[PDB]
Amino acid sequence: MSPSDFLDKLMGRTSGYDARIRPNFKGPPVNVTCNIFINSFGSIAETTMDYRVNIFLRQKWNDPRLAYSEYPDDSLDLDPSMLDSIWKPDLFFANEKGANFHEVTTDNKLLRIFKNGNVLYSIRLTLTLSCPMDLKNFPMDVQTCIMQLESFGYTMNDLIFEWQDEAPVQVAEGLTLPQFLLKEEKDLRYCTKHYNTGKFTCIEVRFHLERQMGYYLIQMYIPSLLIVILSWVSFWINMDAAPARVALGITTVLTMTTQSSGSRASLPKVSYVKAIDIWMAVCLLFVFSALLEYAAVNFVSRQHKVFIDRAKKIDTISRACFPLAFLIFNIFYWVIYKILRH
Amino acid sequence: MSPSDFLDKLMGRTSGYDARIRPNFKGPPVNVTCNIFINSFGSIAETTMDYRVNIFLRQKWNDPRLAYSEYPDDSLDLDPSMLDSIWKPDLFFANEKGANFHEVTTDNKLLRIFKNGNVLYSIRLTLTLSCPMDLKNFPMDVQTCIMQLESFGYTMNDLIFEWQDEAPVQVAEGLTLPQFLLKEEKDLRYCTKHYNTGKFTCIEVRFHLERQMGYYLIQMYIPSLLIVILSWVSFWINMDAAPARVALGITTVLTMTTQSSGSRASLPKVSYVKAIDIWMAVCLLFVFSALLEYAAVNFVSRQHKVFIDRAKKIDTISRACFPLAFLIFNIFYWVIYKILRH
Amino acid sequence: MSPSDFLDKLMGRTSGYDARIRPNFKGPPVNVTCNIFINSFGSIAETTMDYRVNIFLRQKWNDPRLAYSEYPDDSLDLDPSMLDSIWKPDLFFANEKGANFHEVTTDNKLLRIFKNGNVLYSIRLTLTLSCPMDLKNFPMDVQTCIMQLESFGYTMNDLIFEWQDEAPVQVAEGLTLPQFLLKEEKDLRYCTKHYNTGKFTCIEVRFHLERQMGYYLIQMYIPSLLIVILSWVSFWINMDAAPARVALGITTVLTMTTQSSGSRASLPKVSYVKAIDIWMAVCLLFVFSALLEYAAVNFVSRQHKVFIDRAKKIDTISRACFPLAFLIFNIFYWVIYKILRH
Amino acid sequence: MSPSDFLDKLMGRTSGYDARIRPNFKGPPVNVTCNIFINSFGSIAETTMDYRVNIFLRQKWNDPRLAYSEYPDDSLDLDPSMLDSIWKPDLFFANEKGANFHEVTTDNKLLRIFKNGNVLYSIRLTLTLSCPMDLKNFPMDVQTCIMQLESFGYTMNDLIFEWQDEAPVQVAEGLTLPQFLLKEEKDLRYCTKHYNTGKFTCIEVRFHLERQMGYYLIQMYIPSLLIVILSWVSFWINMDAAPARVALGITTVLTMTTQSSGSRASLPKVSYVKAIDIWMAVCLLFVFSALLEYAAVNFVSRQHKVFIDRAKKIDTISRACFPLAFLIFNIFYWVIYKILRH
Amino acid sequence: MSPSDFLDKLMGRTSGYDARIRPNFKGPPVNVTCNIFINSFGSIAETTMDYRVNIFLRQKWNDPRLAYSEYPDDSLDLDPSMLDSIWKPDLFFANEKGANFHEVTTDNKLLRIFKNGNVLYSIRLTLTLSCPMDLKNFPMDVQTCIMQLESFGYTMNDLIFEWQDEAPVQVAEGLTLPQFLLKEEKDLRYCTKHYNTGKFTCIEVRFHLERQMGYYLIQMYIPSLLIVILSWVSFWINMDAAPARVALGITTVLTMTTQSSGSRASLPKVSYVKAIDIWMAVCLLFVFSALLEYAAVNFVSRQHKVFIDRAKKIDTISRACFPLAFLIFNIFYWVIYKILRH
Ligand SMILES: *[C@@H]1O[C@H](CO)[C@@H](O[C@@H]2O[C@H](CO)[C@@H](O)[C@H](O)[C@H]2NC(C)=O)[C@H](O)[C@H]1NC(C)=O
Ligand SMILES: *[C@@H]1O[C@H](CO)[C@@H](O[C@@H]2O[C@H](CO)[C@@H](O)[C@H](O)[C@H]2NC(C)=O)[C@H](O)[C@H]1NC(C)=O
Ligand SMILES: *[C@@H]1O[C@H](CO)[C@@H](O[C@@H]2O[C@H](CO)[C@@H](O)[C@H](O)[C@H]2NC(C)=O)[C@H](O)[C@H]1NC(C)=O
Ligand SMILES: *[C@@H]1O[C@H](CO)[C@@H](O[C@@H]2O[C@H](CO)[C@@H](O)[C@H](O)[C@H]2NC(C)=O)[C@H](O)[C@H]1NC(C)=O
Ligand SMILES: *[C@@H]1O[C@H](CO)[C@@H](O[C@@H]2O[C@H](CO)[C@@H](O)[C@H](O)[C@H]2NC(C)=O)[C@H](O)[C@H]1NC(C)=O
Repeated sequence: MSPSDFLDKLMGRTSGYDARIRPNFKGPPVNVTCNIFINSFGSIAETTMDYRVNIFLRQKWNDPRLAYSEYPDDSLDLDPSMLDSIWKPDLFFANEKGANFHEVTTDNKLLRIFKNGNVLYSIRLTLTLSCPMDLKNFPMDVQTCIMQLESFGYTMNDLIFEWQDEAPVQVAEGLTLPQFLLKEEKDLRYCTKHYNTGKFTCIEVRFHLERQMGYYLIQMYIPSLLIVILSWVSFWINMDAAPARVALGITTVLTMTTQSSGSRASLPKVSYVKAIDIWMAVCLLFVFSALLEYAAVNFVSRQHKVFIDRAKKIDTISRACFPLAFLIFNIFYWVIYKILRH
Repeated sequence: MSPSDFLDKLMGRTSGYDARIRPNFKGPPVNVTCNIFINSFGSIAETTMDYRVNIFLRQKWNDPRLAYSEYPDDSLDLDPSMLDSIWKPDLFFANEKGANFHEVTTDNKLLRIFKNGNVLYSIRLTLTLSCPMDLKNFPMDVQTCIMQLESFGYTMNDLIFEWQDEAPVQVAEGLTLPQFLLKEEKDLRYCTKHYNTGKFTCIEVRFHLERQMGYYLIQMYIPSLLIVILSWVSFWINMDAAPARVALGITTVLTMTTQSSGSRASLPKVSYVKAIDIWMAVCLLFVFSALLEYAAVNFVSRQHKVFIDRAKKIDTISRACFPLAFLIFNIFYWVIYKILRH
Repeated sequence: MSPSDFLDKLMGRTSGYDARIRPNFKGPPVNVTCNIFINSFGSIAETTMDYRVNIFLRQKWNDPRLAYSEYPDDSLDLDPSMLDSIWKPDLFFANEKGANFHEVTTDNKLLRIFKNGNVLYSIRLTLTLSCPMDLKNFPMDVQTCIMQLESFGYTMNDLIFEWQDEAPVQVAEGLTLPQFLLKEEKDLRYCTKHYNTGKFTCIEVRFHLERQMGYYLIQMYIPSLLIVILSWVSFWINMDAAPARVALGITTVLTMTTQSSGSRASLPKVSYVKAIDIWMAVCLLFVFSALLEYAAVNFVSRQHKVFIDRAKKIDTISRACFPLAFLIFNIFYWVIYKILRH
Repeated sequence: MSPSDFLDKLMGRTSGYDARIRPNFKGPPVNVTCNIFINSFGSIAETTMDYRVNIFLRQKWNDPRLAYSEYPDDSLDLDPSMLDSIWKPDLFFANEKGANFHEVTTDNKLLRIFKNGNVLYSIRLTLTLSCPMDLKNFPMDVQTCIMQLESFGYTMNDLIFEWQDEAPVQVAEGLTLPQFLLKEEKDLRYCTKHYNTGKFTCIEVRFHLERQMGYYLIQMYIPSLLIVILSWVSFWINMDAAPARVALGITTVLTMTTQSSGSRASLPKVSYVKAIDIWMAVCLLFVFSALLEYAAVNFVSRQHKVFIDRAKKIDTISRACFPLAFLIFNIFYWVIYKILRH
Repeated sequence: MSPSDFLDKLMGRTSGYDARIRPNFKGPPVNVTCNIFINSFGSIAETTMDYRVNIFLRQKWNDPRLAYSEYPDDSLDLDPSMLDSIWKPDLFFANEKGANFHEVTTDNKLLRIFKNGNVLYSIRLTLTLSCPMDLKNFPMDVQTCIMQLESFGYTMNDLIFEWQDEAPVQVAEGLTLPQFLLKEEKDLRYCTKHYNTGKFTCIEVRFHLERQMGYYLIQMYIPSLLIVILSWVSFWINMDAAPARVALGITTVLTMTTQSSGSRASLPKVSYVKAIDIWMAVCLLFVFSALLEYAAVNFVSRQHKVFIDRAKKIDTISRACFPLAFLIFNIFYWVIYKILRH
């Protein structure tokens, strides 16, 4: 029979289908099974506390008013232009700050109706999602980015969100992030929002992202190491060259302070100490201790023979003491920041 | 009976309900009780003088034309698609610069009608709200962010906004800010706008936000302290090393000026002195006084035995005078900036 | 009688009211009296040559087709949803770069109809308005920001804009700007645009904004003063310390050039000299003259007893000559930049 | 007669006017004469290779189906709300990246119909237009910004764009640019786009903009001149002050490299040499040659009486050789960059 | 016959044409041949991992329901306003982050219907397309930017995308990029997306872009070369000038670290080594080795005649050893980074 007649004889003014009424209006709640395909992932900015994701959101639910038997097709596709005429769940994202559809040539939507009344509804979304980040252990950190799918208008007695049993979250093949490694396992949990209006259904998925240390080794750790070794260079210069030793120590301290200021250039104004802050503070303490050691040597050496050999002994002990103490600090630091993360 | 028939028999062309007419057209003003749930809070930029909030705004008002008795449900939910056909208050925000709804899969709207005609209307909004900030006491400050809910078109004789008696402002559990601590108590007050057009209803809520000092201690106060101690290092270097002492004092002064310039990098161009400005100015005065002290020593020492011991005495007094005077300044500063804030 | 029937019996298909026809189609031009309430003012960026304002624009005009006598209300309010069905003037802003309405919960619009046919139409607008800025006298400047209200489609023989006799421009109470002081008096004038299409009505209001000098004193003038005094420190250091004097002069000159470059960091690329440019150039000339004075002293002192006392005399005269000449420059500068602005 | 009846009796369902059909469907092509009024000009960013313009675009074309004789008005205005019902040319801009209309209180549109069927259609547009810039001769350059008006859907046999004979491009009085001077003469030419779909009409106007050199003299040329003179200061300092001469040369070279890096801070990553790049490279070569000259003097002077006078002779020749060679370079540079631009 | 009657007699309610049904509903899949004309190309940002393109997308497909024989025109154009009434493929871009149409005066759309039912549909799009970039070999790199055209709602059994046999991708004449050279050959391939919903058609085109090395030679390589030669200057300065040699080495090392930090200022936080990172690291190693060589000379020279000539021999060997080793590194570097790219 004519495919144009089936579209408005299954549903519409002739059949009496109402898009403002639930599939089971007075009875059990409608169960919507959701799954997501992550087309792209990235744009994780720590300053704005959010990340941008592109997903295909798939909702499956049973509508007994859309069941058909006379058509010989088991499952049939639709056009998106009639999606304003069917009932759809009022899903929304609790943590999103800005989102939009895609209309790039047509509406990026998919509708399938099965013979028993099963409805599959796939849509393409671009979400900017707020992520509360614990910026302690900041270079060696694992962040947890959440996604909450919630019903804005329907109480738990009317509508219930569930995750699909097989393949709840699937990721595009070859999807890589420039700054993180997205773990294979994704954690599903049942969030549930209680307000003064009622009890609303909610499903939460959280992703675990590990930051890579290559950029922070190249940018922050290795130049700070070179600044500390540059401070160690001062212990091999002779005693009586006051402008050389003082200028070296001053420039070392000022560059260390500039690097400590610039290490938090792309970070929010958090008020707890981080791993990179502790590293910068200890390196600044080391270069300041080197300059104070030279000040002690120069004060001792002008106290006039015993002063000369004592001030030479200070440099001799310092030459083997500063790299040894910094090596002990490096060993302890890298051990305790490679053990607490598990 | 049929749920499709009740929707257009309670209201519409058959009943005669008009969405352009108040619930009590010629009589007492309609009383709208409002409450808000803060889903997210943040993006407080001092430069653009605003902050971004995401809220659920709930309006409750009595519409006697929407009262029903024949339906056996005490309170019944709706679909958002019919919200263009009912009368809603013309609420707007007096201090917002930009705002939008959320349409992320459907309209993020909620409508409930009770048996007596009570209407509950919940909506999701993202507001960018201008906040006049008193940037005096700038690191140790408590800011007050206001939110005004006003009727644009209806005079006080037609429409009146009120706050809900229980739970006017409720905040999402676990909502934290990276730079502030939002106080538990929120202050409600009755703003009322008088124009040449008439007297319009208004309700104001103000939030108190305390800035945390951890970031400003790490970024501005501790490096300035290290620069001042670096200037104090000069008093232990010998007299005749003119390039060492002069280069140390010059680099100290230039770094202090650079830090004073950079402390206002993320601030609007206000024209009053702040706490961080006074701290930077006093630290700059201290390092300039250290360099002027060395200039005095070098001028005294070249005046040729009494000059040598007098110029050594200047350094000897300075070694115990500069940290003592800076300690007195620090004690007085931290006391007077921890007492005026209450 | 029924309020629903009056809305479509005063105007619409039954009455014959046409929204595409002027109130006096073949006769005198319609006179629209406009007034504005400035809700917020700010975001004045010199780089993008514009400023952002939020206004309530009120238009009053007489429509004899909307006159009523049978209704006992003298002046009656409307709903904004019918504003597409009445005739409204085609006002637009000639200098705006981007503007939008506000739809934050409903349309932020107001319509009132009086008994004689007077129509009051209030709307909420956010305007980004281009301001041609004369950046001469740049810190001590008074800027004039204009706002032109023009008819795009109606010639002067059809439509005429006028300012309201009482209260043309009123400003929100407590509205303050972080960088300017908006004067109480606002200047109204009759702009009139002549094109090849015709003569279009126009009304112009201009605002006078005075820049405050506190931020520019803290940021640019006082640090430059400290750099100049830092250059004066060189005249009290002894002659034979060549690295100290040369390093002080070099660092002073380089910091002065860096500050002169950074003083125009938030300004458009104008090609005339400003007050801050002249101040920076004279301070750079002073520090360069100090370094050239030391070069003269060092060249004179190595010419070998008369050379030694002549080179000491150069420093002795310089010690009282550089601050005196800079004081004369400061007195002349501040006088001539506090007299021409009136 | 009634003005409401003429609007739908001249055109519409009663007359049979179709807005999807050309004025001469099977015959000669419709000739559209276009002209533009530039309300504002600016926002020329070299990095994003575009500029923002605000124009009034006026199209005139003859529609014989809109001719009237019974109405006694020679030329009559319309309302913009009926512009969806008449036929309009499908003009578009070939080089625009983003554009929008203006709806600031109403649609910023104008329609006039003459007695013979002439249609004048004026609209307000804000265009972001891509400009291919030849950044050779970068401070002393004349840029050519083009604007192409093209028909997207109609072939040359259907629709032809032409420029108006009198006043094709007119500019607002008092329109000035902060960084350029727009020439009075504007060049019109007949672009014509050939694709695999067909031959489409096109009209091109190009504007000539001259960059002003005041900002680049203040920012880049004069500070580089001061750095070169600062390098020349080294030749008057004595021979044996190695830290003074070396520190002066090092700081001069580093500041010159920093200025050369910062001169391209607001420019795209072009891969040809510019005038400012050649100036920066020659100034860097001069300061590097000064430091290499001091290295030669210090190497010659330690070769031990003839060495001392030879190394003094090198400084003596250098004192008159470096400013003379730089003056020859400046004369040649400014001549060849003030002659090739014509 | 009348052109208005043919438009709604070929298709519409009279003919029975349905826009929600495929041209061959139960039969072979519809074959859509696509081609693109690149109007503009650019805005390639490595940080946001995307590039902006402006294209004309042309789709050709056979619709037997749109075939006509009575009209004497072989191929006839349409108006875009009826494109909502015909069936169009649901093309979308799999890698786009944001896209929009152009409505700059009308809809930038083109429709042509042939006699046999062939439909040509041309549209103008502005796409922001994500490009996974391999930032190894970063200055001497060839990037591959992909474009995937996919059907969102139609399975491979319903709709198939194909590339046009002649001219699949054509580029505007004179289109140049400021930072790349787009190769003449474009690679077409058959992507095909498999999801849990079904098998969707896909066509991929990839572009090869070569980065030009002129900007990176001017900005990063030549100044680093000058810093390395500036470090080589130290070997010609005398032994006993400790502040000169130490200050030169310190300033050289600090400028090298600043340049190494600034070379990744406009790059994403990748965690692998690049060519510019290796160049910066080797140059930093060279300047650090020069300073360590001076430290070795100064330590050897103060060990007291044999020490003096040994420390002079270290400088003598270093003077010919540092440029020779850097020349060997430069030769090896430029060879291995001009051979692996093929
Ligand atoms: C949605 O899912 C819930 C939970 O699986 C269903 O509720 C159950 O329904 C069965 C069938 O009658 C009952 O035997 C159980 O007692 C119900 N459990 C609860 C906790 O209510 C519900 O029926 C489903 N709704 C639909 C429309 O299928
Ligand atoms: C809205 O609230 C106001 C204030 O509570 C109500 O006004 C009062 O109404 C009662 C009931 O008749 C009167 O006895 C009082 O004198 C009124 N007070 C004032 C100040 O007007 C008003 O009736 C309420 N409106 C509705 C529709 O309930
Ligand atoms: C709009 O204002 C103008 C100017 O005030 C009015 O024009 C005058 O109208 C009076 C009344 O007939 C005449 O006596 C004057 O000669 C007119 N002056 C001019 C310069 O035209 C005009 O009538 C007003 N329009 C309306 C509709 O009130
Ligand atoms: C649009 O302009 C073209 C060119 O001026 C017109 O084409 C000419 O029309 C005249 C009038 O019949 C002929 O004598 C010429 O031979 C035509 N020249 C060409 C090159 O075609 C055209 O008629 C105009 N169209 C309209 C509707 O006025
Ligand atoms: C779309 O293209 C496919 C592949 O070219 C066509 O499929 C072929 O159709 C011919 C014609 O009957 C058959 O002989 C082949 O066996 C088909 N091959 C396959 C792999 O299916 C298809 O017919 C085309 N569709 C339309 C509407 O023209």
